[PDB]
Amino acid sequence: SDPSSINGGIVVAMTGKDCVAIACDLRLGSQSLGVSNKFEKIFHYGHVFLGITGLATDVTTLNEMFRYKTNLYKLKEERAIEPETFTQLVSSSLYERRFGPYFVGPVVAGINSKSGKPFIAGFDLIGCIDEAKDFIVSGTASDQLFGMCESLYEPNLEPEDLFETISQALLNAADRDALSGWGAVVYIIKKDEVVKRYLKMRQD
Amino acid sequence: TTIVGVKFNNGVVIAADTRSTQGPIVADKNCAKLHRISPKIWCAGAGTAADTEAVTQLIGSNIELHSLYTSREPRVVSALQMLKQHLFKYQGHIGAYLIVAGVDPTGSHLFSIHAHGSTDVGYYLSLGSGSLAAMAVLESHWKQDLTKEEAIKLASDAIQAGIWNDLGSGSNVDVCVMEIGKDAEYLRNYLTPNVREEKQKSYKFPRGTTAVLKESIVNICDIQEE
Amino acid sequence: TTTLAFRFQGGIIVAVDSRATAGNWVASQTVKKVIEINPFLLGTMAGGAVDCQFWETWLGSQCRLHELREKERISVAAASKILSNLVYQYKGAGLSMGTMICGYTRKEGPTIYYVDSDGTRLKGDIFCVGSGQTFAYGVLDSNYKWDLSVEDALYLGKRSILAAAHRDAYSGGSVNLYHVTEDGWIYHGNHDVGELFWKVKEEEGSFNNVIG
Amino acid sequence: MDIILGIRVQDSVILASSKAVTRGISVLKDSDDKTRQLSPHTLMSFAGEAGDTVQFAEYIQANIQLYSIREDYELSPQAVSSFVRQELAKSIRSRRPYQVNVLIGGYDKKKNKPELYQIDYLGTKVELPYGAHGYSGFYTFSLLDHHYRPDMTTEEGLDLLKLCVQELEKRMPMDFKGVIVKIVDKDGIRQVDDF
Amino acid sequence: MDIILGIRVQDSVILASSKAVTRGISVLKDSDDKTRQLSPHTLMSFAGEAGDTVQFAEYIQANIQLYSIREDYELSPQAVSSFVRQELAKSIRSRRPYQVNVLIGGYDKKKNKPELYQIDYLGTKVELPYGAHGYSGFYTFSLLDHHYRPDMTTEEGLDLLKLCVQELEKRMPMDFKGVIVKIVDKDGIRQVDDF
Amino acid sequence: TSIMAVTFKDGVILGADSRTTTGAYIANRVTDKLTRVHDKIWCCRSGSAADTQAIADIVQYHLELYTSQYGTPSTETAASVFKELCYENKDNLTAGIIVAGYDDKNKGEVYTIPLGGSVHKLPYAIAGSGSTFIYGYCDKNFRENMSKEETVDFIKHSLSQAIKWDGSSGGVIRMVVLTAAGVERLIFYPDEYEQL
Amino acid sequence: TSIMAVTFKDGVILGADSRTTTGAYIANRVTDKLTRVHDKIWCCRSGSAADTQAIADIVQYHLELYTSQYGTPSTETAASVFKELCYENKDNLTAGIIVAGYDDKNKGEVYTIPLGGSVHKLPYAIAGSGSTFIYGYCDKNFRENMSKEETVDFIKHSLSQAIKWDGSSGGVIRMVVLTAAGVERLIFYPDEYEQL
Amino acid sequence: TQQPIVTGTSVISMKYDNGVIIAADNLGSYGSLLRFNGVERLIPVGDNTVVGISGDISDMQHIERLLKDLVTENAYDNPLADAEEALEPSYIFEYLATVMYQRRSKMNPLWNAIIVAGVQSNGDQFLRYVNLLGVTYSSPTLATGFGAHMANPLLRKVVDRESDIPKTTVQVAEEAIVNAMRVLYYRDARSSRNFSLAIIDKNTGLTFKKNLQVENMKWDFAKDIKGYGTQKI
Amino acid sequence: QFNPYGDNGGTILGIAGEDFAVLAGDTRNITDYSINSRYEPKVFDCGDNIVMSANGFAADGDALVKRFKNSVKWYHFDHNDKKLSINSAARNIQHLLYGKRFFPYYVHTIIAGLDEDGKGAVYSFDPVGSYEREQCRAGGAAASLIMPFLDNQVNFKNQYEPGTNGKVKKPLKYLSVEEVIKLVRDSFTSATERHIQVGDGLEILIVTKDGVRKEFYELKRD
Ligand SMILES: *[B]([O])([O])[C]([C][C]([C])[C])[N]C(=O)[C]([C]C1=[C][C]=[C][C]=[C]1)[N]C(=O)C1=[C]N=[C][C]=N1
Ligand SMILES: *[B]([O])([O])[C]([C][C]([C])[C])[N]C(=O)[C]([C]C1=[C][C]=[C][C]=[C]1)[N]C(=O)C1=[C]N=[C][C]=N1
Ligand SMILES: *[B]([O])([O])[C]([C][C]([C])[C])[N]C(=O)[C]([C]C1=[C][C]=[C][C]=[C]1)[N]C(=O)C1=[C]N=[C][C]=N1
Ligand SMILES: *[B]([O])([O])[C]([C][C]([C])[C])[N]C(=O)[C]([C]C1=[C][C]=[C][C]=[C]1)[N]C(=O)C1=[C]N=[C][C]=N1
Ligand SMILES: [Cl-]
Ligand SMILES: [Cl-]
Ligand SMILES: [Mg+2]
Ligand SMILES: [Mg+2]
Ligand SMILES: [Mg+2]
Ligand SMILES: [Mg+2]
Ligand SMILES: [Mg+2]
Ligand SMILES: [Mg+2]
Repeated sequence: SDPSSINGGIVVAMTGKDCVAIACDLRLGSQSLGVSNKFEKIFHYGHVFLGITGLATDVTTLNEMFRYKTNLYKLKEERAIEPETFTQLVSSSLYERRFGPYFVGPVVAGINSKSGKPFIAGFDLIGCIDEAKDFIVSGTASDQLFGMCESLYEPNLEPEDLFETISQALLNAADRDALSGWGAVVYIIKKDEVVKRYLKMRQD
Repeated sequence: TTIVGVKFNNGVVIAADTRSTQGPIVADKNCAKLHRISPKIWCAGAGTAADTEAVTQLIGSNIELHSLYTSREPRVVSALQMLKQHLFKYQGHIGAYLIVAGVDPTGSHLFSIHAHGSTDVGYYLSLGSGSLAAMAVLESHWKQDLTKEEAIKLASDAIQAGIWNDLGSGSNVDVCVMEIGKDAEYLRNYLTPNVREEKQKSYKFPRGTTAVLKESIVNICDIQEE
Repeated sequence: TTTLAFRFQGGIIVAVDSRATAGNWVASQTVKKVIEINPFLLGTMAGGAVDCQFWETWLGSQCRLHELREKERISVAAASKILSNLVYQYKGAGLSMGTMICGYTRKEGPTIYYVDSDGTRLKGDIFCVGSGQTFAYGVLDSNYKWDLSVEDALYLGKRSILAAAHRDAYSGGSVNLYHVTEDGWIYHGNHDVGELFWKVKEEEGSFNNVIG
Repeated sequence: MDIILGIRVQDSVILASSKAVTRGISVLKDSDDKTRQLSPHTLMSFAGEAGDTVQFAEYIQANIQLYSIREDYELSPQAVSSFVRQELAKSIRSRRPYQVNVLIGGYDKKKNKPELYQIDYLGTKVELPYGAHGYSGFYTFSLLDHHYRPDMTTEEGLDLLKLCVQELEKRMPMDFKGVIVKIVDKDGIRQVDDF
Repeated sequence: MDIILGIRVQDSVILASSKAVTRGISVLKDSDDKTRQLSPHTLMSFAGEAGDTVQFAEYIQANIQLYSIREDYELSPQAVSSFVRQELAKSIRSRRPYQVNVLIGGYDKKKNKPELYQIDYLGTKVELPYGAHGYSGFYTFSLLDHHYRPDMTTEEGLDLLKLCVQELEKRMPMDFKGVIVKIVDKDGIRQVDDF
Repeated sequence: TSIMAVTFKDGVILGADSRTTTGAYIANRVTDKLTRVHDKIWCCRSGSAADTQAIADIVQYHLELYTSQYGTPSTETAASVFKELCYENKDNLTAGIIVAGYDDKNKGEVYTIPLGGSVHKLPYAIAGSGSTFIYGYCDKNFRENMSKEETVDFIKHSLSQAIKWDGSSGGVIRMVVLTAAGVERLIFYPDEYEQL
Repeated sequence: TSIMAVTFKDGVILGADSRTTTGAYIANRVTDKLTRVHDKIWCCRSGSAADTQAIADIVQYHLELYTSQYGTPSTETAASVFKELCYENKDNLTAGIIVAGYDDKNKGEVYTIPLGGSVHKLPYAIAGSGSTFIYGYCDKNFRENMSKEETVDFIKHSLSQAIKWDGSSGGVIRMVVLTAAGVERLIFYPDEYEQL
Repeated sequence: TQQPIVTGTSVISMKYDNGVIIAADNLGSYGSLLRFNGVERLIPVGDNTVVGISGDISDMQHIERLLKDLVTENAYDNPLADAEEALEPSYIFEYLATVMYQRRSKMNPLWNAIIVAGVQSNGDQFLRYVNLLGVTYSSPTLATGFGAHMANPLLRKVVDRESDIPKTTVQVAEEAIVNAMRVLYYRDARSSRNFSLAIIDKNTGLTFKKNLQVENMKWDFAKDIKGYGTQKI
Repeated sequence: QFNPYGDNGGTILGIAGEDFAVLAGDTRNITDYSINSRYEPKVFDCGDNIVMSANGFAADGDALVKRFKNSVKWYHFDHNDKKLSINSAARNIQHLLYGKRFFPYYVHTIIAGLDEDGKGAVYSFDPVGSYEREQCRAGGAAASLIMPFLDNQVNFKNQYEPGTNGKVKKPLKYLSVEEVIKLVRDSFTSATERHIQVGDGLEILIVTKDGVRKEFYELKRD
């Protein structure tokens, strides 16, 4: 009944020293029934990464929408969109459906190509921006993620240390949620290289 | 949320806490609730976060175009009128509860706005879940002919009452001072009485602790030449 | 929850999962869903945790009183009927139970009774109970025979729970195995699904859908 | 309607769909084909609310056939599935949404690969090795998790499908009057007349 | 449970009762005997809410068996049916009524006549040549109206009963997993093991 | 809310409390419920603060545009514009308004517009939750052609009682005097009117 | 319903209208709401006619049995018996009762018992639907130690207004005077009190 | 299950160095109607305890009778009724707390919020809260209804934690209480200007002050406030 | 309509050591968005070297603890001052809770102490009486924030040994009382940051063979 917890899933993002990390589980279900273990929730438009939790049809629809908009942006601007700008675009786009909203929990992550500054941001389903320094969480195990992140996180982590922190934050949060898990992906993002890692986790 | 506005000798000051909540969870610990409508018209917002942001940007945008059209600095009553008529039209569904303040060629002004579109005038005002804690402080310590220093003190004390006693409010105190014949000074994190203590332990993991299945380089660059 | 029990040549196999949830929140992964009623009787637990616990340990007290009074082991039929008659008194009040009462006696042989909070009491050869019962049934029905070895029967029960643990969101944690003979039940270990899945996938060649 | 299954093997996609049409009290028909050919190498099975199912399927069929004539070219299964998803994603926020779930089994002649897509009435698309809609999956996914190997032949796929249908006939309460099985491969679409 | 039928012929009463036991999603058992022998020449089939059905049947069985021992005498089918009706008529105005419908097939040894009584959970008793509970009657009464002649043999009764079960298997949505048939005559009660 | 308008020899006086409540919390204790739609046509507002403000703002706009074309409007005309808004939007409004004005030709006039949108011209009018408690007092004590001082005392004593008994009413008693002489604002504080 | 009891120098006077209504139909226009539970302890009844009659009947029974054992009960005692019934059966009763009596030791006393079952001893009391409209009037016009004639005028004028504004109230104004001299019944008809 | 009819609003209280202060206005509201203007909601028990009650007044009067009866019962066969075996604040509270929770458990609650303020035999300050649900808690400052939202913030500025109690004098504490009562009169639509205040000191005993009034009120600034935004006249 | 239940917030945490056990809980008590008390003790010494806390609706929590303390008293009277073992206490509490199965104590109960072999023990209960011995359990408002952290940092879940890459798990080495208290403090500091009903103070009761010791720590008061 509750659209935001029919399919299930989670996304988490963190900042480190000259880097950002964004991670998501791979589960898509119909309430109790697990349907797919390859449903990735993180997408990217140039060097800007977007994770989306919530109702899966809207996750897909918004990805296709932001691909649409970022491609037109690039043709006209003659440059790739930046994380700060994209964050504002997501907020605009979500709020225009104020009274008929997409049931989603988007999470932006990336590094500004000009300043080199790491950036993360979160939103509610209707556009409000949560621009945190440390970390952003989203999905059916958001409470669990808040607890993990708030204890495990420390500032200025190196990329390979940040990987361990975000992975453990996701994995242990997902294992306390019935509608999350079934695999996981972690993106480690630096100014001009991005590493994608699939995590080994319990498949129940 | 605790937001307050206090009039003084030569202007007006507004303040706010920095806690945003989703039920009993804190979504953001350092949220920015003071919004700029124009250079010398600022308002604090309570209620639904997206709505206070969106309604402020829209009116602030139209106020800017109006200022350019009329070749005049914007007035608080204009922002007030545009906000109330917008909110009234949406019959309370746009959940924005605003304290609008500012200085303009007419003078200094302080108003409150509610989601249904009603406005109120005052020398001291408070809105949000911690407005009762704040209003208790304002009703106890407010007087006529406050100085700038006294008004900032009173405003931040009223926010603190919200921070400590209201669960819907917390973290830091933001302030914005708008004095006549001067630039408005936005004091982000004016007070910071809620820094987290050092943790007992470091939870930095040994590298290789997490089990990995696959690795790959992601192509973020464009299609290449040659 | 996924619990199963089936009769075969070597007696009865009982297999259960370990998960307990409150909504989408996983409350526990280490729940004992099998009650050791006596050295010969086992009860499975599904539905309301407390209802099953309270009344099945209560059942053990009634079974002990029977054999004190009658100087004879209680039958699986009599034991199951004590529980079904009890819950029937509470019918409508909101008890939530799906249980198998499993045992061996001389007069009956290996016997399984499905007992239910709606008052249903059914004797049978195979039963699967819980939110993940349908998943367990698939594996069981396609691989079941009367002529299974204790070793092969134990694996089928383990595998059927694993199947459900994977697909059913409200099942998982670990697998508890029991084997019931005429000299009593015999515990066959706690098997974590987090290790069992990758072991079974590799050795059996199954779950080719999932990447490991 | 009730049970629709799909399984993608080495070189083909196999769709099984129940024959029963029950209207409340009575089974009105026991030979209903719950599928439409969208293009020579793309088949769509469907199940949902009465009327909506066929109306939607035929509407999609017409649109793909129109595309085929205009461009003198067959769309890829991926392309067709994306078109279908968008229609359902559009539909869910309509005055009266299409209450239809579908499976799209196609053979991509360009990549020489069979492809199976599962899409529900909300517009939730997933590519799978095997799929189902409704209560079917609850019984069948456990069997498929165990037996499916991706290098299976079409004959092995049909045997694994028989094992699914047997389990459904044993444990499901509703009599779905057997299934019509159809195979989609490089040579097109054909129906297995004896199952 | 689901389908229970009854037919009174020349010299016997035949009761057919489905074997399926379904809980919501799954068919837990396909060999369930929905009947109890109340006395050597009286059989009662039953269908209704889970738990209540067996609890009621066994409660009636116990009472009739108690009567049989006390008086060293078998009550007539008419007498047993009246006792059962009163229990249900008492039950319907209770805190929690028995949600059970029954058929009572008996052979009266005094009058040398078979007798079939249909009683619902309200305590509504009727003596009939053929009867049914639930949705069964909707399909079967038309066939019985046509074919029943009252002087049929037991073998003719079974053939007419097969025609009823075939129609049910064709037109009913639920798979009731066939029926257990039992014959009540002057020699007592016996089960037809092949049907 | 306790509001009233009273005609007298020299014109008309509007009176009101200053309390705005959200349930039992007093959101504003110094509210101005006496509002101006034209130079010498004012109104008392009761009910929804948003609705009555929105209405009053629209009326002021209509009378400003009327004045620019046809000169000063009558109090009856102002009441008609209020009525048109309250009647045609009765399903969506919660507004009880008293319109009071001063012409030189017609002198002091008072029109009350309750929830329905009906109009009633009266010598004096009372409205708001607190008015219920002073029907008896006002009926017994009202006279026509009172002096300015007598009318101020009549309103002061009346609203004093309405405030005393009604929780929704309180704070200061505001008044606005409308005569040929001009527009005079009066205020009366708790220490003054409570001891009456 | 408009009911009131007022203490004065020589004792206490109870006053009431005579209207009983089923919705807007007046079932009885000459009702006697002033009822006797003891020689010089009476009560005014408001709310459910059945409930207040049942209560009053029970109280009269209790005070009659009290008198037979312990002599004449106090007005406080009578109010306590009323309270015990109204409080302990608050979920099932709809009764607003004013108890008024005359002792020689305590003189005139008035106790009001609203819906909850709480007791409040007062110099005077008002109750019933029509009382809302005369809070202002009664508060302004009540004095302690009034004469018999002044108190009759106070009650007559008060209930006159309550009747004028409340549809549930009307008919004749009944009164009962309780003093050392005895028990006097008074009646006042529409033609008399309407012109006040 | 019922609904409250005649109701009393906030009861506020705090500890200070030698004892406790408690206060409550004298109003009995009947919905929005301010019906009864002479209701005492502070009820002393002996010379060492004051029970402040808010909520339903009929249920308050019932509780008042229970406490009156409790004193009577304690005196029975008790030669030390006015000495060592006198009623303590802790005894009186626990009794009420038992009754409140029992009544809620029978689904027929006494619709009240109660604060028991007093001083124990050993001179310790007693201040504890209980309500219709049987919920109990203690704190240096306690308040019911609107007092919880408006009084507590002000009183906590004086005594923020346990260590502030010995540093707070009776003059400072009373001043804070009286100010809080004024604030509640400004902002609570079901409050009155008239109130009662009680001080239970371990040295000077029980001081019960009746017929107090909110004074030194700021209203003058109201004259400058015109319209709701754009209006100038 | 009258609602007999309420939510007083708070959070509790039990951790079983090798020869000790801790039961911690914040001291904040709330209704809705108001603080009732910044110091209202929630974890209680019930005698026989058993500590208890019933988190949730405080009235039902206080009632249950009161009745269990009472049960310990009568256990001594009825069985010759015999020490009530932690397992026996747990079963007794199941019956207390289930006794009100159809009008439940709306609380999350945790007890801690030592088993009859002297090892650390923690038992956890749901509102209607289902219970289970555990090594680790958080209960109450911020239980969802704390439990995942404890799965990771107490049971070393999803942690493996460097160099082996997922093959060898991190060994389950025992934790000292000083190490556990660090994890408790960090759990409540973190829970306070992200949960509005958690704060003010943290009170920890430590149970060893020597007896019951208390430790108090300040938490953020916003
Ligand atoms: B304050 O408490 O009024 C605060 C001020 C806001 C402008 C930052 N409000 C919130 O934080 C609201 C509370 C709320 C919750 C649920 C519905 C409506 C309002 N929070 C949000 O708007 C919110 C919630 N989740 C994510 C983002 N924003
Ligand atoms: B199983 O999922 O049915 C399981 C078996 C039980 C013996 C532990 N039950 C539960 O997990 C139930 C919820 C439930 C989920 C799915 C179907 C039926 C019931 N949980 C509880 O009873 C429970 C008890 N204590 C804490 C949390 N949850
Ligand atoms: B008065 O009480 O009617 C008053 C008059 C208004 C013009 C200021 N109304 C209000 O205070 C209303 C509530 C109300 C009370 C009584 C009857 C009808 C309505 N208040 C509001 O409209 C309000 C309250 N808080 C914030 C904004 N608006
Ligand atoms: B009075 O209006 O309260 C009046 C007093 C009663 C003692 C005669 N009550 C009634 O007239 C009631 C209805 C009512 C009106 C107003 C408030 C509460 C109740 N009428 C009756 O009880 C009645 C009406 N018709 C027949 C019998 N009883
Ligand atoms: Cl207003
Ligand atoms: Cl009458
Ligand atoms: Mg999980
Ligand atoms: Mg699972
Ligand atoms: Mg799907
Ligand atoms: Mg409106
Ligand atoms: Mg007032
Ligand atoms: Mg906090």
